[PDB]
Amino acid sequence: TQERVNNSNKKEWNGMMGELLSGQADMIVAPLTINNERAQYIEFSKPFKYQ
Amino acid sequence: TQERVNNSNKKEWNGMMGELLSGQADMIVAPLTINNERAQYIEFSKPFKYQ
Amino acid sequence: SDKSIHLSFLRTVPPYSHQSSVWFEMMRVYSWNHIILLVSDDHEGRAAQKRLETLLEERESKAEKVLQFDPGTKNVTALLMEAKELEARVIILSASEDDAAT
Amino acid sequence: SQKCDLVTTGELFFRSGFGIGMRKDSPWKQNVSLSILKSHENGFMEDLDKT
Amino acid sequence: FMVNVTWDGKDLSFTEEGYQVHPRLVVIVLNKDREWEKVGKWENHTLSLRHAVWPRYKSFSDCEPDDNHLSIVTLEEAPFVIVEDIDPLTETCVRNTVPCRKFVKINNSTNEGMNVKKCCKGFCIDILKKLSRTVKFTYDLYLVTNGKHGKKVNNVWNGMIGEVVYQRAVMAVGSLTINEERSEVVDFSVPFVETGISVMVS
Amino acid sequence: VNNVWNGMIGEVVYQRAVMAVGSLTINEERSEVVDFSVPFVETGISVMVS
Amino acid sequence: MADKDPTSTFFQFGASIQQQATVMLKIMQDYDWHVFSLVTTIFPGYREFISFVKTTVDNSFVGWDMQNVITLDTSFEDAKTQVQLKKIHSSVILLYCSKDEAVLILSEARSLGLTGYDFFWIVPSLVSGNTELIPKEFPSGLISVSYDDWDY
Amino acid sequence: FVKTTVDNSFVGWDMQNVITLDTSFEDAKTQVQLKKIHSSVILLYCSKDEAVLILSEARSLGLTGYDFFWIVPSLVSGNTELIPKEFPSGLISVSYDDWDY
Amino acid sequence: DIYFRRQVELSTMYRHMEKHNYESAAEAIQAVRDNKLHAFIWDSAVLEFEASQKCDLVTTGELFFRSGFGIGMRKDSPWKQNVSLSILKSHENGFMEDLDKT
Repeated sequence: TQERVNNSNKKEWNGMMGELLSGQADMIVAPLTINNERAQYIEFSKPFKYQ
Repeated sequence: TQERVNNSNKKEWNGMMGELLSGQADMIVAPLTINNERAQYIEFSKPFKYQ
Repeated sequence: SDKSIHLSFLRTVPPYSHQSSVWFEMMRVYSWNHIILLVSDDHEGRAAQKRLETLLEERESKAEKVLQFDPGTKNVTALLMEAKELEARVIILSASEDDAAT
Repeated sequence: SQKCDLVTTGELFFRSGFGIGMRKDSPWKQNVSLSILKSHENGFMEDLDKT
Repeated sequence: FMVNVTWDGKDLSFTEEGYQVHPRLVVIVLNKDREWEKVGKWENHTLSLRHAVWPRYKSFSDCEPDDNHLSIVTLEEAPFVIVEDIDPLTETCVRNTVPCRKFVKINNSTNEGMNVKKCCKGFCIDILKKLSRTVKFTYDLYLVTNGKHGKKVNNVWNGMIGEVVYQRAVMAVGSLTINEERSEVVDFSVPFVETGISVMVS
Repeated sequence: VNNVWNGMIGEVVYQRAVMAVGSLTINEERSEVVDFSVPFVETGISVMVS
Repeated sequence: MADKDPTSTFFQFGASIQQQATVMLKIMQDYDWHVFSLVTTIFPGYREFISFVKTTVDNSFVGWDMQNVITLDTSFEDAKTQVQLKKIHSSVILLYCSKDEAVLILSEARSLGLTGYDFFWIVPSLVSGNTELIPKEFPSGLISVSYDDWDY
Repeated sequence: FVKTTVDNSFVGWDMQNVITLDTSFEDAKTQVQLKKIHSSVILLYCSKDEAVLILSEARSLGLTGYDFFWIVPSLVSGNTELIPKEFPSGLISVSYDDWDY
Repeated sequence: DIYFRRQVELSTMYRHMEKHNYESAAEAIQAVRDNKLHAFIWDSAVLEFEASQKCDLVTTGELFFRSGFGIGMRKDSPWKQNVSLSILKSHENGFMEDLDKT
């Protein structure tokens, strides 16, 4: 999720998404969900489930 | 309830509202539920019933 | 080139922003859309990188990676090792003299 | 209420009371509204409703 | 030796370029006599203005008269208009509440207090917002602390209505109720909520 | 039919009309020929016997 | 000045083009104006202003609705400037010019009718002269963060 | 006639500012009057030379483009063989039938 | 939390959940079955499977914010088109339903 960096004023991607926005990245597969903020930076695929 | 004249695109009234507006009557004391199309040009009063 | 600090100037020689523009033009029709570049940390390198980046936006693309090294340095092995693990063999090194030799 | 063979089921919508209508320029407007409000407050209307 | 230098209490230091870390910026406006005023002062990290609300300056010597901005009076009561406290973090008024301001009074001879900002939401506020969108007029909503809905005492109206009586507020949205004596002084609009005098017993 | 489309898909692929709003179902051949966007209504194949 | 030789010890007491931006942002936030626009001419330093305003408005959560970031740069009377200026419909306008261009733009806007009782230009420092050469075009009620000369 | 026949219509028109360039293009009131036209349909009515002058002035004010539909009466589009340069390509002007009949 | 902050009307009812959220997915479930919490909002699949398996709790309510899952990518990688086509083919082939069955 988006969050403000401690002892600062900027914001960065924490959690599992931060790894995707870093060297590890590649082909993250997990019970992810589609949202506007998530789709703004990275791009998803066709859904493989509905919930 | 207002309507259009025969084959002419010019609105005109009828019934009680038409009789009052066409300089025939002077007061319309009767059940005359307040609306918006009516109140455009007839000065209503404070209601004496609530239905 | 900045009119703010040199409000009285003119010349008949292209700057190295034109060099970056020609880089883009020559790369454009060659099927080499994996551009990465090396920039010296000074005013010239910043201007070259900005010009290349603003020219690349006219194609809805982006640079694969961007790297910088201290001007007049002597140990650049780490930076080069950081540039190896990628799939872009199109290096656009734009250093200055002795830095280029190193 | 009188011929209780039918029923009055369902809720009520488009709440708007009745009123006494007259032309836009008439010297009876404010006085008529004041009289209606005064009667409504002092309870003459409730007697009519009961009767 | 100049990046982290402090002297004589008023700490001032430089960083990287010639940007003084703590500047002394001020704000100026064009007065009606064509001179620069001295509103606000960016001292340390807060703007610290001097005008609570914008004084609505006149554009030119041949501009149209101001006939849209107006003052609206309401008080807090019921689930019609409720006043909350300003959020400490993100010092703005949430998302949907309008910025109403109330006159705050302390106690004793020190009761003279500034116009604190305590913005409010409710049911009548929704109608006010819809009316503002439809008729296209901007307001200066402000709460009232002088009394109650209104009672003619000593041949002078006090509370809400009195304001509208004495040309101090062109509108009195809120939880008023129509009456006979009340309607003689001011002119009401068509009712939008039915009411009366009911009785409740536990 | 005969390597030529017709209908909603036919107009879009022949540079005759941008967008194909309506009741169009994402499939395999269609996505190979004409690219879609994010789905907004869930649907599939369902039998109906009462 | 913006850039300096890396062998110098010359320092000033003014304020950079980045600090005035946050000053006007605070001014806009305090009075609850929010929606605004960013008409700017072409002048050395405009791209930095636009980028800084974009970054500041992005990395914050107050609900600023910035739209119609105009960059009028071709003449001041032809069709392009007219239509682009007409596109504006906000209640706060934040411009960035250099005196003469600013007075020309303000005159054009008044002729179009954008300087009534419900508009507040917030042009920064650059268009403030020496605070003693006011042209007969600046509308009364024009915010411009500047330096202090009365204070001390 | 336009004002009277627009008040009796059920289609809900959107009557907007009406202008009257009384001056002979003095460039003081005509320009400011013409500048504030935010609509998309204009129902100009003038003489042929005055129409040419007005359209020439309007072309330089960014008021005629891909979506700006002018409508003109018959007395402007007169002899249909002396079309000047200033007339935009595409403008509806009802006239009389001199081709057939 | 993104959904709740997006909806301002829900943001009014956000504080109670804001100051009482947990830090995992199964610990809050253990607390719920330990008679410490009685509420939950998660993905449909996880809660439904948990209710079906643990024959102690049930899911009551109507599905809302019906947003499907999806495999992730970065920026614009060459793998996107082929992966999406393969996922669609698996959906139309009956493979996904069979895998969900097992």
